[PDB]
Amino acid sequence: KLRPSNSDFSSFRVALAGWLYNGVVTTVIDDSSYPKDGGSVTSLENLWD
Amino acid sequence: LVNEHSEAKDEADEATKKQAKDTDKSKAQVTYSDTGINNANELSRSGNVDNEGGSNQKPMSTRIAEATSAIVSKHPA
Amino acid sequence: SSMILTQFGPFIESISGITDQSNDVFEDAAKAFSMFTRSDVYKALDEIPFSDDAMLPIPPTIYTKPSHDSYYYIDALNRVRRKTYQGPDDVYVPNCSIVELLEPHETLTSYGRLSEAIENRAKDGDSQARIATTYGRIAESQARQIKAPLEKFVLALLVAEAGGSLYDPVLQKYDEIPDLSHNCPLWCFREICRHISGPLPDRAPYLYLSAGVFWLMSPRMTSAIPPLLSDLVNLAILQQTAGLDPSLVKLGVQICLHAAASSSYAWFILKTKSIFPQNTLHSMYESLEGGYCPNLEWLEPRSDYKFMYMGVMPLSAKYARSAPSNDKKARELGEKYGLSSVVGELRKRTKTYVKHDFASVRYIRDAMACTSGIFLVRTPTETVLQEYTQSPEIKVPIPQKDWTGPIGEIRILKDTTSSIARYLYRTWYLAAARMAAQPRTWDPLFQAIMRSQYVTARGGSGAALRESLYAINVSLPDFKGLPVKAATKIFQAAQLANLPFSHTSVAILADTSMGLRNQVQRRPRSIMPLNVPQQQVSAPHTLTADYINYHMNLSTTSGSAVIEKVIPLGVYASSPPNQSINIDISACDASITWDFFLSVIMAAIHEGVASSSIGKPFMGVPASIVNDESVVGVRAARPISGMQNMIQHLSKLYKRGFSYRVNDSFSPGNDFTHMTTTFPSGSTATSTEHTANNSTMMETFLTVWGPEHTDDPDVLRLMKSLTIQRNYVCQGDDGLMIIDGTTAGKVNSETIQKMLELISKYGEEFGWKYDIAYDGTAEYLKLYFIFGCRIPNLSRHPIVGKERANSSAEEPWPAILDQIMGVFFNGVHDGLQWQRWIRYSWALCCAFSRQRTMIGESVGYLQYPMWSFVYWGLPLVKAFGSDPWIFSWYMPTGDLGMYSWISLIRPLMTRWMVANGYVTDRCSPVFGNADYRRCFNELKLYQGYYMAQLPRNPKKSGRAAPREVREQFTQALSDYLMQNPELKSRVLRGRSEWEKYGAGIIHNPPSLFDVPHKWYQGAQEAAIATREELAEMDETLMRARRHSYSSFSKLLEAYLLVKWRMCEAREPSVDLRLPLCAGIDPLNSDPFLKMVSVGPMLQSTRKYFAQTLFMAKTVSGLDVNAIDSALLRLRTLGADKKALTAQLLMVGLQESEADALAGKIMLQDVNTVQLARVVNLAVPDTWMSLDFDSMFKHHVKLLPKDGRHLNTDIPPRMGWLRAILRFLGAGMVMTATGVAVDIYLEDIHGGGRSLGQRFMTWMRQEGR
RNA sequence: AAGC
RNA sequence: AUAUAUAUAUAUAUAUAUAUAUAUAUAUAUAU
RNA sequence: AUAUAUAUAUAUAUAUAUAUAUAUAUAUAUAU
Repeated sequence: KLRPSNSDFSSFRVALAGWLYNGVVTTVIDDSSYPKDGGSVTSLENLWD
Repeated sequence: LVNEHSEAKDEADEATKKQAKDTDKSKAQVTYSDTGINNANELSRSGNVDNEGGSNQKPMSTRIAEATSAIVSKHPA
Repeated sequence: SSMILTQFGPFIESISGITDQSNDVFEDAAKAFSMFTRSDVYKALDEIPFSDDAMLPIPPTIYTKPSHDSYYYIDALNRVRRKTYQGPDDVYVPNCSIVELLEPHETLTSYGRLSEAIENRAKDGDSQARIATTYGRIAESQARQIKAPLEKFVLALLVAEAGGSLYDPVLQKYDEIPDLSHNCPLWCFREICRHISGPLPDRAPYLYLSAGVFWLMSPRMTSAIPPLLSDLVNLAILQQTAGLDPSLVKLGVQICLHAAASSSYAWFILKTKSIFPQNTLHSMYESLEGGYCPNLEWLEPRSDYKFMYMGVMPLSAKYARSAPSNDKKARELGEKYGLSSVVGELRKRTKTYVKHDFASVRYIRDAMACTSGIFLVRTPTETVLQEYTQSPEIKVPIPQKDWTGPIGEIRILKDTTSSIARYLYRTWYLAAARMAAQPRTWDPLFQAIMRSQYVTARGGSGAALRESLYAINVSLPDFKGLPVKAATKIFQAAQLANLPFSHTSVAILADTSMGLRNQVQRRPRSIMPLNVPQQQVSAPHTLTADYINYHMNLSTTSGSAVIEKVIPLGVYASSPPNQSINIDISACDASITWDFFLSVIMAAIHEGVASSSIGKPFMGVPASIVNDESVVGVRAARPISGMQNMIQHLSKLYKRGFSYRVNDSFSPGNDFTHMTTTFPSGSTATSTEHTANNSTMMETFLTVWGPEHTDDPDVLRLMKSLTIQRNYVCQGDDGLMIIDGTTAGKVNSETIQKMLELISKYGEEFGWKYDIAYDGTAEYLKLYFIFGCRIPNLSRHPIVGKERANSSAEEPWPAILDQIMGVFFNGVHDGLQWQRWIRYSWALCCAFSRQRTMIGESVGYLQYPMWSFVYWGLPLVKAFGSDPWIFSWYMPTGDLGMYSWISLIRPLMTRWMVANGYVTDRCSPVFGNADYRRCFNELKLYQGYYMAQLPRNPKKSGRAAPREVREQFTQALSDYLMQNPELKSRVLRGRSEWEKYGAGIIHNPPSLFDVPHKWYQGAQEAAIATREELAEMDETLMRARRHSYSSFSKLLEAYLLVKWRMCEAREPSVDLRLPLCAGIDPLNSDPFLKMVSVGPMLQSTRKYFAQTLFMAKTVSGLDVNAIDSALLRLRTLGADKKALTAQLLMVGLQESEADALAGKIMLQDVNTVQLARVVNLAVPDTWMSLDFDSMFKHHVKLLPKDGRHLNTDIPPRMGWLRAILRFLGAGMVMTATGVAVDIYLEDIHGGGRSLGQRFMTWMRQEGR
């Protein structure tokens, strides 16, 4: 789930950068990051999500 | 220059072989080695150890020569 | 290649899985095959564009060879002998030029035979002529050791490989076997043939015919060429069929070329036969990384050879190779013959493998397959003068002060003796005592069986018997005008029918004729064919040895067929941490003489029989009186039993020696008599006696001598931990020692080495040369195991080679088909790539399916349709529009396989048949509305099916013979067989009872009265056939082919009424990543899948089938299976127990146990395998190496999966159908390609009762 | 001549 | 078939240490 | 003093375990 091999972290820096411009930019978590179809506690993958 | 334990064992084996030869058989019926007795501590005289308890890694005369040659002085320049 | 594709477009496309097979295309290809010529085949060879990698130098030395004069000389006995230049063994055919001895053949001026004029001076008595003719005849014999002209095999290979790579239906890809452009052996073959032929327009270096061989007149022809060509063609076939690595094939070719360039090809091959084993198998896994080793367990009693499979154990560096390194020996051997390079690359390649997987075993198998496979040939005179001229070296003999006075010929051995012979004497003493006490020994039927055992249709040196009897003025009946061979032991028995033993006593001291057999990678073997009285008097020896082998030791009785041996023993012994020791006795027969062995065994047997046998005759031999001198001073007389009389006479014979008669057909003026002490090889007591002495000596070493001759405590502990009943298995001169791995790993190799030295020393003082191998590998009966994986030896199944030892011409045409099918099955067992092998087998079957015949201006062609081969067990490729490569050669033979493949493809067959206009209106239970009755006739399928069952050998029966002489022969045979009146009365009672009750139910009741007729027929069939019998063959086959049929046999029609239902696959039997048989790997899908789905047969077959019969042994001439089938037929058809009693009485069983067994059989329930024999259903020979029993029991469900159906009901008293239908299910499941599948019965068209009635009808009607 |  | 993300496999490249055997020198026994 | 066998020191040669990184293609999934 974490995929450590990936080497892109623009999201992390952008999250910090957004703090200065709270008044015009609203940073939210993309909906694709949420558990699929609401998920369930019976699924390990959903738990990790 | 062998370990005294080792020479004791080898020397017993030699005796067993000589006994076998005397009896004119492939085996010696009477053996001095591989008996039931655990004679592990048995020692035998060897040329490995001098009279001082030191090792004979170097001959005694050689030690004397090296010791006495470290003090000699020669004619002045 | 253009003409190849032009001629065989349709055939290649059919047999390569592109188009449906058909009879007409097959026959067209057969005609094309028949229409080629030799030079045409070579011109076809010229068109292959060989690549650079297939290039290698050829030394010029092969073509230029000296004359044969310096290699022969004449001894002081005026006998031609071979001059030896390389040592005592350089007695094989030298490599010399021949062309200067050839007379040109008429109409074939380019070819010729040995000069007839030289033959004339040879028969006159000239020396040089005799030398020349000996050389010529022996060269011809060496060149005649093939099955058929090599051009047939080469052309068939070309046709098969013209189809390109094959598509794998399981792997869903294409194989990557390199094409002919990388086949080095073919390039070498073409180049050498072209260089020999040169400018002359004919290309064949020689011509192989039935009458012999004709040589091409070239100044570069050499006697060594034919074997070289045979080896090259074998290697070329093997590389293309089994996907061998070309690098190793090049090394094999190099070895062959070096052999050719030497002074003697055969001698060179013999001296260098072990490079590949010693460099790959015996030096394997020096550094080990990983892999799997099977976990097997040896249960109790170990006498039962019961092993059970557990699983896999990961390997580790702890179990690397630990045997002594053989690098120095291998390098020395390679240097001594100038092959140090080949050894270098072999070792370098071997070091590269660190894991135990499919790859390593495949590499080992490929390396072993590259050894030459010729039949070594040498003149009989040198064989006799080399093999019978060595004697045992009894380094420590029995003291002369340890014997008693003589009892006739024997001499009793004292018990105070310091020699080790005392234990041998005691063992044979107890063996004889236990043997003689068995009541079955005195049963007349047992003695009759033993008497009949050695009465066979094979030679017995009857002539020497004849003058030996004439030496005392006794005249035997001549049987003038009998169309049978007088040179058979049946003829000897007929002539010896009514003579007293006192009259035939002198016959044992007669001479012995000659007999030879050639082997692969082994010197030719000689045989002494003992005559009838000798076989009769040799009985007690055989009985005692049989008792020892049966009870007091571990000893097998399996044959040389790979299926019947004990694979579990080898696989268990090779697997770590167990270690194996390979022990063989060099020149075993020559090492057993009167000096040490015979003088003890004979005395022991004679003494250990007197009590349980006093005053009784035996085998026709009566009691007698002998002088007694055992005790000092007192010299008296003593009665002895019949066995003791035989022992006295046999002791006389053993003390004297043996008188071998030689008649060298390849050498004019080379015939004489040789006095020898070598133990005979042709007697019935050879193997059993050798095994018994092997076991006894091994036990004596392990118990007394060995413990008393070594002092190292580790060796003492090891030896005290070993016993023969637990660790040693012997058979003849071959033996195997198993060292069980300890709980701390495996036994230290140094201890094993010192023990081996002890055995080597111990063998010498009684003149036994122990050939001992300890290299981390297990070998038994020429089966090779490493780390629990068996390695098939391809080189010992030559594809083209055939053993011919005599000068007789070869066989008529149809016989070769049996050899071809045998080659196919040998390839099946050896585990070749199945698709390529099937394609190549089809090519050969096509190439040999046509034959010209002359019927007196009626010039016709004999042609076998493709279906006859299928009936003979060769699987199809693609037909009736079906998918290609859907059948497996685990297909059964005969009716079973036919039924199986029809059942698999019935619907497609019906749709195909309808779509082609073969439409009718009468709906059929099997084929619906298909007009099969005509399509099968025109497709010749009926014709092929029916002619595949005709006897393809000439039937010498029916020859004209006078009534008086024939009846005299028969009555003489019967009188010889029926000695004791009790047996005759038993048989008469049986006949009367059978007429009372069993008459009319079956038409062929086996009986002892039929043995003389069968013996006469067998003797008559042994004679040489003549031309009109061959014409009888031809007209019979034409009659069968031209006829039209309407149905198969009743049995097959009954079988087709049954249909099944396939289901989910089985469960894996073994781990998928464990190598078991080399080559059976994922690149060899179908065998691999069948093996992992069914599982290997983990129990020896001889013991398994020992319990599938009622009578263990019967009289020679009758078949136990026939008797069992008759009994079960009688029981099934409702005959009462008195009929079975009568039947048992005919075969001579005594009345009481006859009744007991009859009742028991009537009420008993029998096994599936035993019960299925009523309809001649036998387990396919290819299934023997698989666990078919469990699949019979728990994977052929006779109840439909969805529940009980109306038609699948078995009538209560017809339970044997339960046995039959299991075979049908087995055939259906095994024929299909892929994994084994659980199968359920589906429906029987007519219901169970109708099927039972049809089967009973067939059972009653057969035998008419 | 050509075994078990 | 095209594009993207995740993973397996082959090939090329790089280092240390140790042990075994052989040979030379010295000696004992037998032989010269 | 020399040769064969055995032992020690020294030198040379030979043999051997394990590990790490990137791209493409391929496989799986998504979109057309």
